[PDB]
Amino acid sequence: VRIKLLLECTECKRRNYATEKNKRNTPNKLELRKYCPWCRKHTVHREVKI
Amino acid sequence: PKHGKRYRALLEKVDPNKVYTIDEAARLVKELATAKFDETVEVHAKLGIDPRRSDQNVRGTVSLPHGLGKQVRVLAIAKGEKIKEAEEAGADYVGGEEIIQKILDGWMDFDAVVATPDVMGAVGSKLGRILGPRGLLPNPKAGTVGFNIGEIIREIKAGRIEFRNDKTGAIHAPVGKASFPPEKLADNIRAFIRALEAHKPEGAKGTFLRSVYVTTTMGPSVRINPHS
Amino acid sequence: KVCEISGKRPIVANSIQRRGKAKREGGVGKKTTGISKRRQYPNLQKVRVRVAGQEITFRVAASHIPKVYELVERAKGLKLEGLSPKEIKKELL
RNA sequence: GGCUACGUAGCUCAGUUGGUUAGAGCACAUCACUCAUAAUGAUGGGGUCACAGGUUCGAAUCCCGUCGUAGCCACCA
RNA sequence: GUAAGAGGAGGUAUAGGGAGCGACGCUUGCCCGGUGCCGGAAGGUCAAGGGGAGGGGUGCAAGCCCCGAACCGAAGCCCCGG
RNA sequence: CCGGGUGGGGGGGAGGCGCCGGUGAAAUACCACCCUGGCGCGGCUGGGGGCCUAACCCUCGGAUGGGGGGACAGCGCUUGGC
RNA sequence: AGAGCGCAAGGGUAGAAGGGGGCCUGACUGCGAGGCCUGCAAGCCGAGCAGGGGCGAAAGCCGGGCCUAGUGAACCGGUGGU
Repeated sequence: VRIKLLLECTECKRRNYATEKNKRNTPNKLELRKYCPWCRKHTVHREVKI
Repeated sequence: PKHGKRYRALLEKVDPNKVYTIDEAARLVKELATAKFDETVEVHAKLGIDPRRSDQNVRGTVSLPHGLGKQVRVLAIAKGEKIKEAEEAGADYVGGEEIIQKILDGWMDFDAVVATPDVMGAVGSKLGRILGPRGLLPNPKAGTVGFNIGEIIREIKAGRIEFRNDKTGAIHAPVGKASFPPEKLADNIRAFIRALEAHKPEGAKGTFLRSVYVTTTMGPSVRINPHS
Repeated sequence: KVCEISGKRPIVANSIQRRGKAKREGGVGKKTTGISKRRQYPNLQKVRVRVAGQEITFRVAASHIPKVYELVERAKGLKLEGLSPKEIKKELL
């Protein structure tokens, strides 16, 4: 169920993804959690859309 | 017998059918100020961002690539350390948490206020009825929150412009002073066009360049072909 | 009926208005897919002028009226006379 | 999902461009009358302006997010 | 009947079409909440159409072509009522 | 706004002011761009009604004409809808 | 070890998988040895390797949570992007 809406953590550097899920019912805002894209290393990873 | 006699001569200088541009406004609006003192260009800048649109207020914050005029003095109410910042700029009476009573209990004489984040709270929670509503206070961008605030003291003394969009977008672009020839006026009003285009909206359909009118103040008007 | 100027007769079946519903765009489609079939009539009218001896009617098509007027102009040069309504009308063109 | 509108006293409600200061109708309440009832009169209790954020020195009065809500449009692998 | 025209009807609302019960003698109560039928110069949505703020491709350029807002639109269903 | 504001006509006659001071968000001489509510005519583009016939519709002893209907209908496409 | 181990049980578990805390954020990238399962199609456990990163002095751990459900082939499209 939503209020926990899902998102695809898009990274900077012009794309590269890892897929997750939020939590609106929790104080969780946007999320720039440290993950590793298809190209490079454990750099950044932010949050976009659904 | 209305706008004076002088602006009936200065009426014999528009013939409600022109544009002038920043060119003829530079030279000719240098002429169209012949009266008193430092009539600041009044670029009357108008668009149509729905006279509130919750957000569309701009703040237009521009260095005026030439110079402002008199002394704002800034003041600052900067919690100790940043007093010292102001203490090297053009800012007098910095008193971190006590000149607040020399603003709330009487004393005045300063613009912008720059302050700092700390005192934003403090000195914005004791001055939100005269300074900020009229045109001073922390206003988290009126050159008034942070330490990017003495550099922006240099901005309040060398070129602020303030855009606030009440009923038109309005803003009264301010230089001219009726003593900066065609030169400085040309390059400065151009700088202002760049300022308008520096603060672009997020869905404002309408004329994002009509009214410019470059009337210094006590003289003509007639736009600038709202661009050049 | 049929235009006495440039022919042009009725039109049927996938002459049409289909309904269809039609595809196009809106999501995966406007309503995507969408498809059916129909029928299409042509125009036809009638105009009466005089010209020459007697009066005359034409089952003229739609946009072909000044063609008929031009036929009037052609008629005036020709030698029209006697009692022969459609017989002369035939000849006109 | 898109376009409209609207929900403020317990029920029922306008007020509608601000800048007001929260009504009207029954409902509750007590005193006045009278043989006493109801008819009556009066003073008060009760509004938390659909919930919340903001433009404004002062939104019920404008901007926005969700609800509730019906209208029809209109969309779905 | 696609029609042309035809019947109706060389009839005219004491006429001609439909439905309902089926002499005559006595009789006909509750509801517009639904639905249909009716009646309506407010209001809602809404088809093509008008429109043109913004916008794209392209060519040096004049330009050609397309996307296309605000606002205007009826029949219809909702809405007021019988 | 029952208080007064607006302006013309004019009697007229040597004069009438903004301010820091004061009050509030905000200061009223003088200048610069527009929103709200309307007046008057313009851009664009529609709503209702009446007057006439020459289109087209009906009828009159052959009607070349009279008459009425009259921009309606009818008709062909295109529109949605029931 | 009958407690607790999110929600059904079964099973297992304190020589932790429970209960508190510091630093983080491996619900990583490129793969894939080989098996369970089974008509297919999916489902399934995953040594070990190369980049890089967290923890811990280190040994060593991290390709989600004690586990057995928390699922939807393919076209048709939608957004970001090469």
